[PDB]
Amino acid sequence: SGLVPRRIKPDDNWRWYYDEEHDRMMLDLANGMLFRSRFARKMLTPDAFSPAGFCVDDAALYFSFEEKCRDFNLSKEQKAELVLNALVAIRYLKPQMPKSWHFVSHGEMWVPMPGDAACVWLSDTHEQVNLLVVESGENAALCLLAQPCVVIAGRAMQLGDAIKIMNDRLKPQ
Repeated sequence: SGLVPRRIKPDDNWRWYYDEEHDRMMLDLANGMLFRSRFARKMLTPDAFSPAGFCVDDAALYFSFEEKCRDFNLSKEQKAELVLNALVAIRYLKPQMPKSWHFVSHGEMWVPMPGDAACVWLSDTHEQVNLLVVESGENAALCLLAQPCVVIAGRAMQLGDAIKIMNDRLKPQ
């Protein structure tokens, strides 16, 4: 969905809010720009529905992920959009169900860390898919799509969409 209208530096007037109309978690960038995340009400914890200030912790996350994504094959709007979706996922996303079936297994499990660039390959086409790890567990990592788009299991996904993936399916880029 992205940044509306086509800068971006966190300040104390940044504010998280859920938007009943677009049914999307959002961020007010306090300068006329608004961010519309990928995440609708059905995907958000109850913290999401009371507005909040972007805090130092949120700022640290923004700056860390922004450095992590600086070298991706993505426009600047796309990089900001992926990083901001990452902050929304970390902060407000309900825990997701681990996926694996549609992905090539590598036998052992690589353990990703937050910020890592990661890849899966689809079982049929062996098409490489680029991902941003946003949080990691002992067996699976919550990831966002770090490409403009991809089709998996016939469903379409866009840049910033969330998917949890078993670690044995994941490799570093």
